[PDB]
Amino acid sequence: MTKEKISVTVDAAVLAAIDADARAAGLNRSEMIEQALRNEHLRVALRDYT
Amino acid sequence: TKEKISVTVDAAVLAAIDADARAAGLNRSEMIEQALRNEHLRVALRDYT
Amino acid sequence: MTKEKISVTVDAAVLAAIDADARAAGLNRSEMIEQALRNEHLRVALRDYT
Amino acid sequence: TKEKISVTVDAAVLAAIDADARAAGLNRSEMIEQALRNEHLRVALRDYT
Amino acid sequence: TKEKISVTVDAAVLAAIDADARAAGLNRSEMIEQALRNEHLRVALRDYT
Amino acid sequence: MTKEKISVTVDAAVLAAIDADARAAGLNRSEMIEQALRNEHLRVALRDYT
Amino acid sequence: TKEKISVTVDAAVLAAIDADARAAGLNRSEMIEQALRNEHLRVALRDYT
Amino acid sequence: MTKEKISVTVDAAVLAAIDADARAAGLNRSEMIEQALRNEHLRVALRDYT
Repeated sequence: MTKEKISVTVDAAVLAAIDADARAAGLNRSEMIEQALRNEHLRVALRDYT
Repeated sequence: TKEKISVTVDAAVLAAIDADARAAGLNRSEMIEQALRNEHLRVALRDYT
Repeated sequence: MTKEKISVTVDAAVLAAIDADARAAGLNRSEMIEQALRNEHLRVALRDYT
Repeated sequence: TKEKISVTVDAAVLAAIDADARAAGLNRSEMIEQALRNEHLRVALRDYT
Repeated sequence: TKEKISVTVDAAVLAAIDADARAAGLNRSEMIEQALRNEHLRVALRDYT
Repeated sequence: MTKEKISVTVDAAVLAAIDADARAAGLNRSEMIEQALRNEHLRVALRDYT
Repeated sequence: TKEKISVTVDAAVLAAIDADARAAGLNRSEMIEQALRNEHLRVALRDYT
Repeated sequence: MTKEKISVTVDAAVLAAIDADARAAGLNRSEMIEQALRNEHLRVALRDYT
């Protein structure tokens, strides 16, 4: 299960909110971002491929 | 206003998100922002009670 | 609704079978291949992103 | 035994399949073959009766 | 020109005909048409006289 | 001896001819189609598996 | 032609299948037959090898 | 984790096929039927609720 290190630019309020959610969930930032991306991919797949 | 950050993410998930971004006419940063804004809502979904 | 023309190499028996399914469905080859690809993407999303 | 063919497919679907192929360690032709083999089974799924 | 019909046939025979169709690059309806056209000839085979 | 009910599309002249054969043989349509399919499977087996 | 059998199945799955049957105008046995016929196709789905 | 014992009537050829799949998968009959029912519920949900 390999990983890539990437640089991204994100709205400061969006970032602060998901950082607060990461803390509540006991996740670090990269772990909560991965979770968000996995769920968003599923959102898009269910919307566009059903 | 916008912050540049460095994160480490699963390579397969990143390739999938890059393809979803292309379909949407977005770049990677925009698609990641879409995901993070929606995830703040999804983590609040609950079972009763 | 943009499309791309591509060249692909496919097993002849696999191709003949899905061409027969396309004929039964009233689809041309490209339409049936598109259907197969959409459904396969959903297969992979449900397997790996749930 | 293998046939080279030309087909025209939705660009968003192709990008999604390319990313699924990368995740699987496959090239485009192999992932397309996976999809076509499986679709021959899926079209036979039915409701009763 | 072509007629859509419902028929009830032995399940083992149907599975065999489906596999013969696949081998021939045909779908079920085409293989059934092959069989029905040929059976019109076979029923006319005779012993002397 | 289980059976399956199926929908198929057949050339009208081919169907009319085998219906006329069914009547001559005292068979209903499904019985004559089953006979045709059994004999065709044997045709293919003798051609391809001997 | 049809066999009567006794099986033990998760109660939540059974309730879900009962509701799907009602939606389809089927009884439990018919919806279970739909599922078993389709599952014989699904277990044959594969990744490229 | 609770289970229910039920009686059902199933086409003999359908049953024989899924019994053969159960053997190939190392499952008993009830385990393979449960798998079939879970996957069929998902089939119906994705078809009707997306």
